[PDB]
Amino acid sequence: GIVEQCCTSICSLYQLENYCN
Amino acid sequence: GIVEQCCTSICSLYQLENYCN
Amino acid sequence: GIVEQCCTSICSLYQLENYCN
Amino acid sequence: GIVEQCCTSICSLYQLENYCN
Amino acid sequence: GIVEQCCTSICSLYQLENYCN
Amino acid sequence: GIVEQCCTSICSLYQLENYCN
Amino acid sequence: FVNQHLCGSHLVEALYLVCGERGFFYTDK
Amino acid sequence: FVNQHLCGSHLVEALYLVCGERGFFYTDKT
Amino acid sequence: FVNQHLCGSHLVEALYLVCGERGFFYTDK
Amino acid sequence: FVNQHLCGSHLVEALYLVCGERGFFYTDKT
Amino acid sequence: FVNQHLCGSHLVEALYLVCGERGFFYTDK
Amino acid sequence: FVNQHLCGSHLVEALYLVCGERGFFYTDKT
Ligand SMILES: Cc1cccc(O)c1
Ligand SMILES: Cc1cccc(O)c1
Ligand SMILES: Cc1cccc(O)c1
Ligand SMILES: Cc1cccc(O)c1
Ligand SMILES: Cc1cccc(O)c1
Ligand SMILES: Cc1cccc(O)c1
Ligand SMILES: [Cl-]
Ligand SMILES: [Cl-]
Ligand SMILES: [Zn+2]
Ligand SMILES: [Zn+2]
Repeated sequence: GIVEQCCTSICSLYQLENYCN
Repeated sequence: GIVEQCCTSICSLYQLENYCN
Repeated sequence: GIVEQCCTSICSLYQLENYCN
Repeated sequence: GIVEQCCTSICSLYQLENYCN
Repeated sequence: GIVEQCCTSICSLYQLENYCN
Repeated sequence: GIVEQCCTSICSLYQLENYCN
Repeated sequence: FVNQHLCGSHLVEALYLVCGERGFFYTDK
Repeated sequence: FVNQHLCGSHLVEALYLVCGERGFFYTDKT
Repeated sequence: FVNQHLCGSHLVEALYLVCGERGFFYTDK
Repeated sequence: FVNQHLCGSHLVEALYLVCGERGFFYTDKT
Repeated sequence: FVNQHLCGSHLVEALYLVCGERGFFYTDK
Repeated sequence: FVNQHLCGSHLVEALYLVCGERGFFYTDKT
């Protein structure tokens, strides 16, 4: 999940963008 | 929508909660 | 206090609302 | 008030600090 | 500037990134 | 740096202002 | 434009708090 | 509503959103 | 309406920083 | 872009900024 | 005035994320 | 003014509020 990917770890733009519609 | 509804006139928490899930 | 209740611990809406005027 | 004063014209920190305590 | 450019019309991340460094 | 001064430690106004232009 | 993009900024943060774990969908196009 | 720690500005804002027209009082650490 | 509710959002966060421990009262009705 | 942990409202906002016109979906903890 | 000071608030936070370590300069006077 | 750690966006914003018309420069970790 975003949370577990980008919160508990560091997340890139591309990674942050996997969650756009 | 939420934008038309909430930006134009002030939405409360209970009116925001309609846009949940 | 709010701080000690809702910061150092987790705080509900009802709890968060004890501090409205 | 702070809303009339600060939203209408840009308030600094020193002008915000009047609304403290 | 960024204010004239971004406040007036919606700037994306790629348009914000011009104002970096 | 700001980060190391005001993030990893606590930073005053005067200290926070060393970084204005 | 901006006045509804600056407003969306506030909306989504208003909906993170309210919705919480339930989550929300933020689109409209 | 979130089941989370709300500190600092995230509090004041949550107060702000949660209280509305009523308004509020923040004292910080008491 | 919104333009002074979106503005209040910024105000109160501006006052948390400034006021700090002293705290503040945010009403006006 | 920052190489940082983004949690809570800092996420939703980063999503918001990163997605734009497209929009997004936030589920929180999955 | 306010509508471009409330907007600057959003801009700089938009630029912290984007710019990251590189940093940014936020002036215009 | 708060006696707190100010990190990330809470910094840039505090800079923003604290500097005003002058403006500022943020470098992050130096
Ligand atoms: C909480 C909030 C922010 C912005 C607009 C609204 O209608 C409601
Ligand atoms: C810091 C700040 C935010 C919004 C309006 C103001 O007048 C001042
Ligand atoms: C992200 C963002 C916020 C405010 C105005 C803009 O043009 C862009
Ligand atoms: C109202 C609106 C427009 C464009 C994108 C969105 O996520 C929402
Ligand atoms: C100016 C104003 C109106 C309504 C509620 C408030 O807290 C402040
Ligand atoms: C556009 C503008 C005006 C005043 C101060 C600033 O930092 C930026
Ligand atoms: Cl705004
Ligand atoms: Cl935080
Ligand atoms: Zn935060
Ligand atoms: Zn705003």
